Amino acid sequence: TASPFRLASAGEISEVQGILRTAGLLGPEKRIAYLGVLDPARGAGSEAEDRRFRVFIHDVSGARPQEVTVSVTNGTVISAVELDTAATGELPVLEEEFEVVEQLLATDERWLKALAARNLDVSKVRVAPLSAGVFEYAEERGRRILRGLAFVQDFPEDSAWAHPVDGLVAYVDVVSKEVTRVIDTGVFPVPAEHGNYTDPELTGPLRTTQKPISITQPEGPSFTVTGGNHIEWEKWSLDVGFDVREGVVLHNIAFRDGDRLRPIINRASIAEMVVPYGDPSPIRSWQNYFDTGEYLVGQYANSLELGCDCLGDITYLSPVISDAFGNPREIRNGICMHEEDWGILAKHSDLWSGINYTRRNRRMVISFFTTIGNYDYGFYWYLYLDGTIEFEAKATGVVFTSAFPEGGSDNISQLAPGLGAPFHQHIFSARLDMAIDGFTNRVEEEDVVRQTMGPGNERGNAFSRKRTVLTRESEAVREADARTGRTWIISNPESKNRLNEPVGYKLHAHNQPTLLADPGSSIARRAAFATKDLWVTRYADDERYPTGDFVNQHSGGAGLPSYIAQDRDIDGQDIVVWHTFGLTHFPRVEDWPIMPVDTVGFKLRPEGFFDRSPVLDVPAN
Amino acid sequence: TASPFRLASAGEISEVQGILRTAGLLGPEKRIAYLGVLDPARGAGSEAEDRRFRVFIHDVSGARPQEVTVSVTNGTVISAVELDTAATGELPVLEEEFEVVEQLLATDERWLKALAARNLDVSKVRVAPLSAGVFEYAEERGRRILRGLAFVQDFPEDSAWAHPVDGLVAYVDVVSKEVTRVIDTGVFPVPAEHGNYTDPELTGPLRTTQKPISITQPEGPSFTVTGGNHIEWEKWSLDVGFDVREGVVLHNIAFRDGDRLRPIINRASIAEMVVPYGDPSPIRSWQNYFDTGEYLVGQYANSLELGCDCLGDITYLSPVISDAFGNPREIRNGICMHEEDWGILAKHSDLWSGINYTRRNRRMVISFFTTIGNYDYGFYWYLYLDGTIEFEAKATGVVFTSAFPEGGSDNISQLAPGLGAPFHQHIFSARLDMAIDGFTNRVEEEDVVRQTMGPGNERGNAFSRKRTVLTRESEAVREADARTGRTWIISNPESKNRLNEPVGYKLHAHNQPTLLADPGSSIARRAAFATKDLWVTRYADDERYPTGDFVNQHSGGAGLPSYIAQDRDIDGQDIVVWHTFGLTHFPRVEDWPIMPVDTVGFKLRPEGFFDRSPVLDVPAN
Ligand SMILES: [NH3+]CCc1ccccc1
Ligand SMILES: [NH3+]CCc1ccccc1
Ligand SMILES: [Cu+2]
Ligand SMILES: [Cu+2]
Ligand code: NA
Ligand code: NA
Repeated sequence: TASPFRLASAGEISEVQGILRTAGLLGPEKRIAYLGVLDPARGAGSEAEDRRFRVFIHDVSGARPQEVTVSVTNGTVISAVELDTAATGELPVLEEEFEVVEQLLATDERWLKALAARNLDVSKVRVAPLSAGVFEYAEERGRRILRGLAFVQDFPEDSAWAHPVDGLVAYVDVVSKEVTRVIDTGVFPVPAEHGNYTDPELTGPLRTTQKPISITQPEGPSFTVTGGNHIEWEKWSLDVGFDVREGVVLHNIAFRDGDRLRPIINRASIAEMVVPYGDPSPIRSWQNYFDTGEYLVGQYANSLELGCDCLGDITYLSPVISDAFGNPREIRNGICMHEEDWGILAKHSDLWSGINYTRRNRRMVISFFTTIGNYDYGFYWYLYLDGTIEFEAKATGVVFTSAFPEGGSDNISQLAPGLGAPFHQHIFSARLDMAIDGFTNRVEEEDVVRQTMGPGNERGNAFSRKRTVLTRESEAVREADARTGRTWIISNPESKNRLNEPVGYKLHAHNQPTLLADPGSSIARRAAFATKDLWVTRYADDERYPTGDFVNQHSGGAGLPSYIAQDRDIDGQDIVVWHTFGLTHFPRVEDWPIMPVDTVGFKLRPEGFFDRSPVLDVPAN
Repeated sequence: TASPFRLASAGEISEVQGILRTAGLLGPEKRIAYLGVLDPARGAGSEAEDRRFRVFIHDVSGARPQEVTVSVTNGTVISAVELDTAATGELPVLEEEFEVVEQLLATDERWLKALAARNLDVSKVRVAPLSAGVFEYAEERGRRILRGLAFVQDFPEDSAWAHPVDGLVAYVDVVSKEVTRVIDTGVFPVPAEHGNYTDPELTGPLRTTQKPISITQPEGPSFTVTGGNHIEWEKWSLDVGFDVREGVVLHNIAFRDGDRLRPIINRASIAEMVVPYGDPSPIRSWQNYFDTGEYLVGQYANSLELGCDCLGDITYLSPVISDAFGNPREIRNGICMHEEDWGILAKHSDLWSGINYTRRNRRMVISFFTTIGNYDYGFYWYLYLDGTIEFEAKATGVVFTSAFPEGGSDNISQLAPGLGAPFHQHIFSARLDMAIDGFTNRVEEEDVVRQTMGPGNERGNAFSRKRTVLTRESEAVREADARTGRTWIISNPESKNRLNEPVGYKLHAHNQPTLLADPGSSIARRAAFATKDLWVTRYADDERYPTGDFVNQHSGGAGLPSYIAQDRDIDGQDIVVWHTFGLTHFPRVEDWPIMPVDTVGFKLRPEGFFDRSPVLDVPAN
């Protein structure tokens, strides 16, 4: 029978559109802001498939938006409810709104006055469509607002990011098509130099010194793809999903240990990311973009070109999403899958036995790349031969710019003459619905323990470890402690290895700084997840995002801080780990005019999950 | 003219032997415990080469050892001094002593009594030749001692590590050939299971699922090697050295930025490593092995097999060292050099300009692998296209074992029935003699700064950075602070980029735990470097190792804590950064019977060193 974890197909999306149409929910004034398949319910699979899709529907004529779930299998509406967005949050930004901010401002007298003072041709002024957040403007409550920051393009192929127009910001109601405010705090020179990284004047002559590196697989890859998205590779099994909000998600990560298929992670995703800015200028002090929750990173996934984006023997998935009208849209070559050599796996040359042994490692890679305005991110999941699981985000694109003030700044870096880059962070939340050997799991926080020289430790060399079980959600909001080697172990207290110890996996964080904003800020309330490194909740099918379902213009407190208050039992239960991890970015000159990739991530390693090394059966190369 | 940074050649070593012989310093009772070329003096190179070699000479007849420097160019002894080892430390362990401990014990009545009580055939009992340290045994002061721990080999190809003989340790004087102590604290069962990772009974049938991954370079590599060890690759220039103590060392790391060859690091090496054990049992509580300083990791560098150890288009160096008699000995294929693809370098798809841009990264890799008893380590240096420099250590081999006590342990992990693995750390010191744009350098510690919501930061979003210059050595012993994003910037205060800011590089640590032992322990005094993450000293040619020159059986306080007390000026001077970084290892079942690689390291990234991205001239793939 068909797997309930298969990717949405074009025909399923069309059937959703048809169901909504027949139900009276998708007339010509409606736009789909989000649409995605839902995961099967726990315990389903008893020969009764029910593929459900969830949809957020916007109305361009001013009516209230709706959240709808349909059964594509049964042709039915499961639920449909109108949303009061002043309470629940606005819907995600629509792609069609990316152009609207500039269009509305181009005929506004106040905007034109600001541009004329600066001798800027309106036809050359791009306006970034920036999420608004919630600040002191009471008139915005319940309205769908974007804010606009201007960047000059000297010609149509020019990089506008080189030419920010500082001192100017505008706010627009994208439904009533009105400009609510135009704030001009003062003229700043528009930085003069271009940032055109394909112009020979700036690149100089291209180097001719790189000789080819050829990666091939003469017998093809060692993984198989069946059922469209089910991967089998080197003992691992999983399904690769794709959601317009989250991007690539991994389901049913399991490892075949002899004859048993042993679950490890039920669902892995990046359930939110946020980019908070640290410049106190009123032109930018409101800026915090939730690329996942506000913009939907899957929607903007790039088509990945062979030889350029993914090198070697690549197998692609081309996931389908909905356009704004409910028609299917394929993202051609949007997901790369391939295996890579990964150096030495294990090596020992033994003087006493005379045996010399070396084995090589490899990893399975599942990745996509997305672009939301100036920034571009690659999301990479890795599975290693030895049972390690890793995620890595690769941040690149063009840094968000400003003017560089006269006389310097404590909150902005200089990149070029007169050109600044405000300080900011990129903070991710990985939602790991755990299933270590099945669903009965618990988390322990493990710290190194230093011991005092004295009785029982007379030479002062001993050290130890302590593990603390997180028993209820009230105790499951944790912070890093790099100095004490803090990690978190997810174990199954009812499944023991051959040494009579509970099987587990250990989460190794990078221990980067968490959200720096003041705890009384709007962003600290709207991105509360980002203030702590590790959260553990009891699984609930509707607790999907650490920021809640409607992030755009939500006033704060949604998501994890609300979920956790239920104080549910997490000691040997079906649980979800939410790991916050991020990059703090004080931009450097080398990041301009296009940023070399920088990375952040985390990994999980088996910890007494196996009865011995799981890679003793790897052959000599 | 010949480069003074070239590798030692066989003929140079023979000439050292000849000079020592003619000078009366290398008769038949002498053994060379260490021999290596010295680096050129600052300001040399004025058409007056003087290749000097330093030698530590042991005497098997009981005479005092000597430290000698010769000029191989001039055929002269520069200096020769007898060492009082009770003050200065003993010489490094000799390879010929690896067999001596077992040999001496095999005829000792007390050792035979201990083995007979356990029904162990002496012919099957291997004895590890373990460094002694300095504890409470006054009779050891000034004597060359090794300690012995026993492991049974059931047959000559058996992995003895599976069969530790706990409760038993012996101490031997390897010069007088006497057994000073045999301590038998009680019988423990010798763990029964084997650990033979090539036995099909334990591996099971080898997997047949791995299909080949072929990495080739049809036009050869993009780097050149001239003068034996001078590398030019993708703007980088450096010389690859090899010392019997440190292993691979990198000299004169520089980057060609347009027409200027800009120095970055004058010398990079791993100047010490130490493995302290955290089991308070008297059988092991003395155990701390300084693989670099006591054993000499270069001496044990492996010959690296193509296709197995180094994959792709590999260029090898085969460095020469001295045997115990001063004859040259080549380590065939001991150093791998190759370039690797490294994913995406930079990527942006711009809605407004319509330009889609992707470039790939690559890295140059210079590596070696070494084996000292049970453990094997790979040392990898990486140079990236974008100016980043990285080091990574890969730890593998077989974990050091013990019995697993009845009734468990706070300081030992269980690996198999009755088989334990004592807790321990692997702690490295990278000595980075800096030369950021030349030798006039300084270090700043940079922390993130959180800001309070209030006047000038009304939305509570601002955050900043603070840099503190380390002005003198008295202020240059620093610890990590992961929570505040702490890094260290090495800059040249007299060399500014085009934006009028000092050029620099930023050191990014992993912020792993430092030495856990009590501060009053012997190991905390002998490995004081390991107690703090970052030290900065003023360059001095004789300050080579963070532990001093003679680590074996030195009583404490040598090296960095002594150097730093000079309180020299480091604010715009020729300085050396010593970064401590390590892995804390609570062994897991998966580490047995042979350990999958685990890693630790650090990286340095340019920080306003360049005037813009240094990779704009990279072509499309
Ligand atoms: N990344 C979401 C914010 C954004 C959207 C469009 C242009 C610039 C920035
Ligand atoms: N690694 C240095 C210590 C050592 C030496 C020989 C056998 C086992 C351990
Ligand atoms: Cu950034
Ligand atoms: Cu270890
Ligand atoms: Na779960
Ligand atoms: Na220096």
